[PDB]
Amino acid sequence: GPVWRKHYITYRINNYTPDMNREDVDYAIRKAFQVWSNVTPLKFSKINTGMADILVVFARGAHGDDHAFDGKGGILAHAFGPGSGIGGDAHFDEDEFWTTHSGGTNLFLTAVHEIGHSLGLGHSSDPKAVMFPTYKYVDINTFRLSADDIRGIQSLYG
Ligand SMILES: [Ca+2]
Ligand SMILES: [Ca+2]
Ligand SMILES: [Ca+2]
Ligand SMILES: [Zn+2]
Ligand SMILES: [Zn+2]
Repeated sequence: GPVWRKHYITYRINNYTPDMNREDVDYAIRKAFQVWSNVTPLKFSKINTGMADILVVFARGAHGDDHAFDGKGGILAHAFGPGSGIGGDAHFDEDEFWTTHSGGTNLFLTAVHEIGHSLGLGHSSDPKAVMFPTYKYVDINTFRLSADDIRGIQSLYG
């Protein structure tokens, strides 16, 4: 599968979920990028204008790619592996209730998983990995990538 062949990667938040404070959206996505650059050579920067490598989108139902969201529950978000255009982009189902904590769906945790996909990771069979397909709330202040997450991103980069 695809990997980014460049070290400086950019993202853009396209729009903001009304479920949270704006600064909290900025912080959650910031923090999620840092999870991955802590273990690879990549550097991530937020730009506010023009074409980003990774476009962060809150949308609901059918939203202009071929992967319709399905209302509350089920599919929480999805992301496209490295490549041009929509390659790299990470979309969050606005029909979920995005939060900074354990109520609704923790944006930070979901973003870590989705940027994993933006960077070219698939899913892990290990329930303990963040790349396990099913969403588990863990304390975000003491969150750490599992061994398997680290082996996986490391074999793509670095
Ligand atoms: Ca893109
Ligand atoms: Ca959903
Ligand atoms: Ca929402
Ligand atoms: Zn989408
Ligand atoms: Zn996934």
